[PDB]
Amino acid sequence: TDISLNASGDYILSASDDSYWAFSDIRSGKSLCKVSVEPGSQIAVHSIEFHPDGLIFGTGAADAVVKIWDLKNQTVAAAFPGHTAAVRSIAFSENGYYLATGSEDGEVKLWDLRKLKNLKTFANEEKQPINSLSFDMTGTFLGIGGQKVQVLHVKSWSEVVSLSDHSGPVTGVRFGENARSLVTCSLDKSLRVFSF
Amino acid sequence: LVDALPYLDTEYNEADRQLAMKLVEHECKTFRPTKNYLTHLPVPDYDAFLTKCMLKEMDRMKKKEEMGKLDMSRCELPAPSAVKGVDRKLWAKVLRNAKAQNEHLLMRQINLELMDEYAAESYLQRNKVMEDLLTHAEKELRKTKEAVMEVHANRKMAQLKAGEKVKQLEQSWVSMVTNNYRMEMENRQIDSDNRKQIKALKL
Amino acid sequence: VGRLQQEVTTQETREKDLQKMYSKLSNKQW
Amino acid sequence: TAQRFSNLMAPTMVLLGHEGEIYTGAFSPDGTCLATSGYDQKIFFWNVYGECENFSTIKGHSGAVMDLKFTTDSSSLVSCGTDKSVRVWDMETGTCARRFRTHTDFVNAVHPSRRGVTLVASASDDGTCRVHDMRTKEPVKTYTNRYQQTAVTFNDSSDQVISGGIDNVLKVWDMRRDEITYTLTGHRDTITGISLSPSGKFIISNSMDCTVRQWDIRPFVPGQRSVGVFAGHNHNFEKNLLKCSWSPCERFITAGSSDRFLYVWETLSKKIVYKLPGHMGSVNCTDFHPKEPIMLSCGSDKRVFLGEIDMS
Amino acid sequence: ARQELSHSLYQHDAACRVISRLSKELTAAREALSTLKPAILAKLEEKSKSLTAERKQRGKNLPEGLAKTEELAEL
Amino acid sequence: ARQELSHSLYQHDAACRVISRLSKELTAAREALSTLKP
Repeated sequence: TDISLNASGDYILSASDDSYWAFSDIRSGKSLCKVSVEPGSQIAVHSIEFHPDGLIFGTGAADAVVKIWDLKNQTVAAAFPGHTAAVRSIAFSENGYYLATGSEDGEVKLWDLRKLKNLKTFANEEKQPINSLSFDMTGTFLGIGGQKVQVLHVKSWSEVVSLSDHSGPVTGVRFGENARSLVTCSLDKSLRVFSF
Repeated sequence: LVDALPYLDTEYNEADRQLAMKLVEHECKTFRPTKNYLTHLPVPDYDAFLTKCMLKEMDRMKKKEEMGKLDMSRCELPAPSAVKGVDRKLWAKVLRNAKAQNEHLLMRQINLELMDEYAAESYLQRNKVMEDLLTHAEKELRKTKEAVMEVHANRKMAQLKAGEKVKQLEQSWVSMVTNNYRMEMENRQIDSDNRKQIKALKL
Repeated sequence: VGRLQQEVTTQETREKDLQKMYSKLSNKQW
Repeated sequence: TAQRFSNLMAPTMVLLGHEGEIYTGAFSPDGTCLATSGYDQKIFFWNVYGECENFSTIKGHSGAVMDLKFTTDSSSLVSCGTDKSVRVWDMETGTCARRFRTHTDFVNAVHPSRRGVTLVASASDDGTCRVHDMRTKEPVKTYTNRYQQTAVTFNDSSDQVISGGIDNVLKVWDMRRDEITYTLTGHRDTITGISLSPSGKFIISNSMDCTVRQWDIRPFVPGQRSVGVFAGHNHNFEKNLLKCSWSPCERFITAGSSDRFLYVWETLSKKIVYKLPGHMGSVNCTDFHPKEPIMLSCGSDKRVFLGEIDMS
Repeated sequence: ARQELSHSLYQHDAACRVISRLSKELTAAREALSTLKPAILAKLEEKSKSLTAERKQRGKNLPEGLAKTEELAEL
Repeated sequence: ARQELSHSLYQHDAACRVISRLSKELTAAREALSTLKP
């Protein structure tokens, strides 16, 4: 279901629908550690990330799990859930004092990486599915969407623009340099790029 | 899924409580209240219905300042001194106060005299109404206590009735696991037949 | 209660299978 | 108003028309009817529901019908008697399909095989168990025991014949070996009836020692096969072959009693759950309705009692 | 009351994390009975022992060339 | 809020009773295995 890269570049971090996570060396192919998050059930882990300080990163899983991992001990270290439903994406900022999360139960929220508390919320009338999230290059903007696309300026926390040029749900999101471009794939059978 | 049945799971000790919460502590040490748990409740508008006036009054006590008080020195009414008697208005303001207090005292006397006729009756009547509220409230208190107790009864009568089935099925399950495993060893040992069948086939 | 009844019933059907074997086996030892 | 437990027309029904001691009674496995017989030689059929009208009455035995069982598909009734004969009665025709004229003395008990080919185990005062196959005049098996045999059943797989009698010990005959593979020893006096649990794991066996003993008849048992002992009922000087039967859920057991009371025991606790009055003589045979909580009891008093019980 | 309600639900939801792990671990233990037949991480901690606290030393400001709120409105 | 707090406190209390009970059962099942495989 998901994969993430160690900031040194040599090592691959991974998660799956089987309730397990696994971590391996890319440069030699050797697996280095693996654990069941909770064995005894096939449960959807559906995100994983690495955080470039070295640690204090986590996984999202089916029953609104958002567990940061005490990687030496194969147990949780911290958490940032904000949902009843599963969480499709997790992103840290460069300095790890902002994080954002969202889910298809209809809200997106900004997170105190430093103190394990809520800071700010994005909310909407329709509670539409949100399929992906991305900071900009810096963490001052955040694209939000699924059935439709919007972008927020996080430094002011205000909505800026609404985008409806897609004819179907979006499946993955990225931003370019200086927030000056946005890159998207969709169930409309095209890949579309937004910029100004 | 929480499935505790406290009238059947009676073994739960304070030492278990300390151990159980220590486990959740080692978890909640690693899992924190980041979610908005209150999305099922509205956010309170603490300033509902309030006027522009009442807002500033809330903000006074919110900042912890004392309320204003009426000055009551008008009943004592000090005479002016020699250096303020030149102000004619400041003398009239004393006399006009002394006239005002004369009527307050007159109305006070009329109130007190009427109060002497009827306070004893009206206070007695007030208590007789207040007594009724207390007994009727104690009636409601007693009635609701029994209803809470009845719910404990219906819980124990359910949990104990289920507790027998749990105890039978548990005792049945453990007895078959040991018996079935025993049979698995027997069916291995009876495959000594494969030994004798070979030796009898060579003969 | 529902889970225990499945656990019991799993052993109930396991027991019948093991004893159909044991009769078949002991009737071949004979 | 009061609680009800069945489609019976009343919580207790009294069925009248027999002319002699009712030795035997059984429900149809489909639950629609019940058949009863005894010293009056006629076999009476009764519906379980509505008026319980005596919709049919088979005749043909020249002797008392000592025991009477339905085949599992309910298409035939097996019956046996003091005319040295086992008979199989076709239900749709009401007619003697087969007459196993080969016993040499009174036939005390009969039990049809539960599944597969229909076989009829029978036990007799000639001392022999016999297994009769519908397709042959000659019996498949003759197991001569030395002393008169009063009760018989197959095991559930229909490949062991279990019998008891004057020697008090139950024999278990293994039909591929033609040997007694083991015996169940413990009754102090002659056995009067044997009945096989729905699952086939256990049998009960009633005896003139006034106990019912439950035995584990499974192929492997890790130790003693005696599971437990029930008591409360009584056998009088009439020495009737008081039967016994299983509840279709196995939680409960019954046995006939000479003390007029219809006894029910709980299988797990061995406590008496019912000791219903109402008969005026030996309750010779007792059975449970296969789908609904109804009790049959057949008396020496020529009365059949049907009634609800709370099978909690 | 809204502080305490959040904490109890949190403490309730935190306990459900423990129930979930042990219940499946009990289930796997009983399943055995029911069928019984006869190092860079440390350097990651080291790097975490600066970068989770160090990076103010270089991230002193947001970039000047980053899009303003009025500019991204033309996406 | 006080009603919801009351309900949350008992649900949390029941959850801690499960954590006790499942820990008792988990050790008992592990002792049953060590009674049969060794």
